[PDB]
Amino acid sequence: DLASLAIYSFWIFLAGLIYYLQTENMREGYPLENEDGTPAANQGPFPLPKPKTFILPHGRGTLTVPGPESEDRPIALARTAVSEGFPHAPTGDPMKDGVGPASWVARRDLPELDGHGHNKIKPMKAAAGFHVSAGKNPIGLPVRGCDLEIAGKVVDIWVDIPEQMARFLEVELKDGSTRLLPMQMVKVQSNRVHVNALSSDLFAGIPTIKSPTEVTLLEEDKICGYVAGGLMYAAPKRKS
Amino acid sequence: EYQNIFSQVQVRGPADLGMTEDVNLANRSGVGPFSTLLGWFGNAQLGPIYLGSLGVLSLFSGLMWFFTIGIWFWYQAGWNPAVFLRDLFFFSLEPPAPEYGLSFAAPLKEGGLWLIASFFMFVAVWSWWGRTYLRAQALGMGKHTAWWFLSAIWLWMVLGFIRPILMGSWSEAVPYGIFSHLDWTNNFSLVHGNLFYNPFHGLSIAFLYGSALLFAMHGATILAVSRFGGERELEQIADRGTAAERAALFWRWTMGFNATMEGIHRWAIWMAVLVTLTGGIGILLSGTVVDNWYVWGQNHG
Amino acid sequence: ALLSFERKYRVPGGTLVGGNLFDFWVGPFYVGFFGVATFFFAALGIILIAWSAVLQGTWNPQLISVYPPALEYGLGGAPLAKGGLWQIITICATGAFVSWALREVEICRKLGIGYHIPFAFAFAILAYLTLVLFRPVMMGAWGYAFPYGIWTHLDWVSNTGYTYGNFHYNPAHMIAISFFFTNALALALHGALVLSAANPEKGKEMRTPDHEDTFFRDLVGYSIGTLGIHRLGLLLSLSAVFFSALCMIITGTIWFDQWVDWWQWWVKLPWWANIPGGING
Ligand code: BCL
Ligand code: BCL
Ligand code: BCL
Ligand code: BCL
Ligand SMILES: CC[C@H]1c2cc3[nH]c4c(c3C)C(=O)[C@H](C(=O)OC)c4c3nc(cc4[nH]c(cc(n2)[C@@H]1C)c(C(C)=O)c4C)[C@@H](C)[C@@H]3CCC(=O)OC/C=C(\C)CCC[C@H](C)CCC[C@H](C)CCCC(C)C
Ligand SMILES: COC(C)(C)C(=O)C/C=C(\C)CC/C=C(\C)CC/C=C(\C)CCCC/C(C)=C/CCC(C)CC/C=C(\C)CCC=C(C)C
Ligand SMILES: CCCCCCCCCCCC[N+](C)(C)[O-]
Ligand SMILES: CCCCCCCCCCCC[N+](C)(C)[O-]
Ligand SMILES: CCCCCCCCCCCC
Ligand SMILES: [Cl-]
Ligand SMILES: [Fe+3]
Repeated sequence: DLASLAIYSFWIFLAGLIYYLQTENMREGYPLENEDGTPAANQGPFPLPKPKTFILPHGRGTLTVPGPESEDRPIALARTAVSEGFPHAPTGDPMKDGVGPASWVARRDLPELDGHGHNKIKPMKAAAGFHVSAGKNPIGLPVRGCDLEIAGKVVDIWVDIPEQMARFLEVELKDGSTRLLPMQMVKVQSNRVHVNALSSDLFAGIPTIKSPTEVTLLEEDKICGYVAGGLMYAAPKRKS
Repeated sequence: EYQNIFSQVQVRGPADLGMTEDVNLANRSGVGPFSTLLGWFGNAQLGPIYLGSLGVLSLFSGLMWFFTIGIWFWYQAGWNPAVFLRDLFFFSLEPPAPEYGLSFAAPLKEGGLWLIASFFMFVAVWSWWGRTYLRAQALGMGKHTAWWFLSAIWLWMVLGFIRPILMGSWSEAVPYGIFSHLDWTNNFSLVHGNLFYNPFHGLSIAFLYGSALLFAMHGATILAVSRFGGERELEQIADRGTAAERAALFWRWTMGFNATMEGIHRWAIWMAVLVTLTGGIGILLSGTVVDNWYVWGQNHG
Repeated sequence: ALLSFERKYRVPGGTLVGGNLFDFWVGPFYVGFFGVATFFFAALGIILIAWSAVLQGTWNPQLISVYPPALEYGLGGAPLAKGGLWQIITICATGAFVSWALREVEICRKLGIGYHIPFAFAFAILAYLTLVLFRPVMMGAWGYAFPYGIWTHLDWVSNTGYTYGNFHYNPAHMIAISFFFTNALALALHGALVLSAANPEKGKEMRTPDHEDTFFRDLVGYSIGTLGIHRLGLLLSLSAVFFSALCMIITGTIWFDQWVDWWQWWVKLPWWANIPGGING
């Protein structure tokens, strides 16, 4: 019976498809590790896929995955138990050390480029033709932290040029230096920008960027991780 | 409390006229207008659009399909616009009766117009498919969109072309009408012994439900990690970031396994492809090989 | 037992209940208070199904079915063999799903991510609860809920639909379907688009999101963008389930006649009701 053959054949196909999909999804993060970073005995029932190579644009080289995985940074955490499966405590200030929800990845220390090889994200003042087209313009608004104190003032939008979107607010602090805050972590109001994730005293610790007119993928990850981290680690300073 | 569902502040710069690669620029329109409305949720920019010969063919046929059905509707309304609006969902352009088999000998008012409408649809859809292939090729991209589109075209072809041919008449095809095609769908199941006993119908539902499950999961996940640039998925594939790691670990910790920024899109395309792939198979087998799924299920064969 | 990049994220904190008492993992799985809760509810539920299996007769998963109390019990409790097991299992199921969502919230908090995932899951839970709790309660009996059986729950679907004729004519149902179909279309297009940029023609460089915008502008005259598409998928999927729940909560309550007849309200509008010709004249 043709329908019987069809359904039988389909289930065989589906099993192979799932096997394929799972192995494709092991191209990052595997082989699995013990807590001490050595290879785990149990790697699961799926073998690693054969490597593929992505050719990156603008002379950025290639990425071959799977390949040798390394964190490429120190991780300031220590065991809290004598057996596997428990949390690892920050050995210093987790916001400063970039662990837990304050974590960052050692991404490339160059900016993301657009299709024409220009920096994807620029301050709006250096972005020709770009302006606020709708909504409250945050530039000039005071910035308030979760302690309900003013941490600084908005002095520009960082904009994604190809995707024409606001990505960061640039905030000037009391000392005249500036930091980037992710646009997804601020609330633009009529009279202020409010940031729940950080108290005013934590704004100075936001990682700085090397150049005034560009931000690298490494810098973005440090900024974004730090700000997200404040939701856990600034909680005693967050007025409710 | 900001959730990134709607943008708080829109920015606009010069119109993005796009990447060139091997695209024939003479066939691109100018940019359209900018919609502030759209811009709250997605991109504000409309256009440009590429319109070569194959696209003009596709659009023309599509409109001719639409207008052919419309003219029949107006006729059924007695050319009265009040009756046209009143009975809009009730009008139907119906295929030829079984007597005419697979021939084109049926009169205009008794199947002929349905064949004309269907011809225009056939050309519209297939030319749109070539265009999906060709726009990818001009940009040097993979053909995934065209391969997926083929799985959807499969179900459509089975319903209106392949199954009717195998069943020996155009009368087996779907009519063009809002209520009538729902009536046809209900009837199709009744006549074939209840489609809930068709295992490919069951699978098709699994994947349809599964597509909503998966896009809810993925959409939510990416919005949840958008505070780390998560939606920039191509660069996250090329150079994994904390967005990609937190996304994976959410799912690893929740359900004990996870995806990658690239691999989740393979889950995505296949979940959705399999809806229409299994679906077309289920419909094609109905009446050609299996007259009654309940009966088949009792055997099974 | 960890991903290569995982250890730095496995810090204490984020729990909503219990402090550090259940702040740990088993293999890949995070536990927490709600992990313990989910286990308790899921285990009790499955045990009660496995036992109901025996009171029914069978151990074939294609035969096992736990039916709600008969309509004569109304909204009361029922003996275990005659609906009570269904009632207890439904409490366990709700407990399991809700505990699963709250566990997801604990995981979001530890990872420093938004709550969008458990928020989205809550739509599914509410759809489930519409069918087994809200609708049955509004109709005055647990017996209107669906039975827990692989094939028997499909019997309930056609039985329930055909109570109102062709259920296609439920307008909220039409909208629900349109969102399900459009969601699957958007999922296809999104998966294909990203993969077409990440996996270009042999030997070529990875494309950029600019190429993704360009592809769709060339094709349809518009690109929603990389942020937009994820918002859209979430919207379409949640809207599908919202309208599903709606299409059922109004059925047997506000509207209980043949759904096809609802549409006569439009046809009978005074200005065209009696104009001759067409289908309805
Ligand atoms: C009483 C009716 C029968 C029944 C009869 C059928 C029949 C007959 C068929 C299905 C099919 C399907 N059914 Mg069934 N179905 C029933 C009960 C159900 C139930 C349920 C909860 O009870 C569910 C969830 C489903 C679910 C499904 C889907 C999984 C599947 C269609 C996939 C898809 O994307 O199609 C949509 C795909 C399309 C190509 C059409 C939609 C077009 C696109 C997506 C939208 C474009 C619209 C555009 C924007 C506007 C155009 C302009 C207008 C012309 C004005 N059915 C009952 C038992 N069902 C199909 C299938 O595959 O079966 C195996 C099919 O042929
Ligand atoms: C949603 C509207 C109707 C309904 C209409 C239909 C129709 C119509 C069909 C199904 C089908 C299925 N339904 Mg149902 N179904 C409903 C409510 C439910 C509920 C619930 C708790 O509310 C569950 C768990 C299921 C489960 C299922 C699966 C057995 C099957 C495939 C679904 C799927 O892949 O989804 C998407 C999800 C995924 C892809 C993730 C995987 C989910 C797995 C498959 C769930 C397995 C559940 C397990 C067998 C039972 C519980 C396990 C306990 C530990 C004991 N249905 C409501 C009442 N359902 C299809 C079938 O083939 O039935 C025989 C089918 O044709
Ligand atoms: C798959 C099995 C059957 C089938 C079964 C069904 C079923 C069942 C349904 C449809 C529905 C639709 N089908 Mg069909 N359909 C089939 C094949 C097709 C094909 C084809 C080329 O193969 C086409 C073009 C269509 C076309 C359509 C559209 C007219 C319509 C919804 C489209 C949509 O997703 O909009 C996307 C739009 C949105 C996501 C936004 C939401 C708004 C939309 C427009 C809702 C419209 C419904 C109605 C007018 C609302 C009334 C409420 C009042 C406002 C109060 N069908 C096959 C033959 N189809 C649905 C419908 O509405 O029919 C009337 C429906 O319930
Ligand atoms: C003869 C039958 C009638 C009909 C009668 C009905 C009836 C009756 C119902 C629907 C419902 C639906 N129908 Mg209808 N329907 C018909 C024809 C169709 C057609 C078609 C192409 O013809 C389509 C596309 C649909 C489409 C739909 C959907 C809009 C909706 C189902 C989705 C839903 O509720 O998800 C919601 C999702 C859930 C309920 C899943 C919840 C999952 C829970 C929270 C988690 C479970 C975990 C689980 C236990 C797994 C754990 C174990 C493992 C680890 C996995 N119908 C025909 C005409 N339809 C249903 C609806 O709208 O329900 C609200 C409904 O009750
Ligand atoms: C709201 C939009 C869509 C959606 C979203 C969604 N679902 C989700 C999520 C989200 C965002 C999750 O985060 C969560 C998840 O972890 O996914 C991997 C989940 C989930 N969606 C699931 C299933 C599922 N979702 C569905 C639907 C949908 N989910 C929508 C279409 C469907 C159907 C039928 O369409 C199913 C079957 C699970 C995979 C997972 C939730 C897992 C969970 O709750 O685990 C804890 C509970 C258990 C492990 C077991 C409980 C056992 C019970 C005590 C006994 C069984 C009783 C049951 C009622 C019997 C049913 C018998 C059937 C034959 C009817
Ligand atoms: C406002 O008034 C004007 C006149 C301006 C209008 O424009 C009005 C227009 C309308 C009122 C339009 C209304 C349109 C509809 C209601 C359309 C409804 C359409 C459907 C519900 C379609 C559903 C399903 C169709 C399917 C499955 C068709 C499949 C077709 C095929 C696979 C093609 C088969 C080809 C054939 C049979 C011929 C092939 C012959 C060759 C030689 C190749
Ligand atoms: C329909 C969804 C399919 C579920 C797929 C289940 C496979 C998950 C097993 C992955 C094991 C993880 N390991 C052990 C590879 O890390
Ligand atoms: C992307 C693939 C993962 C999804 C796996 C879906 C399995 C659904 C099982 C339903 C089987 C019903 N049938 C078809 C036996 O009636
Ligand atoms: C659809 C069948 C449910 C599949 C459940 C898979 C559970 C995977 C656990 C992974 C352990 C590491
Ligand atoms: Cl398309
Ligand atoms: Fe994505």
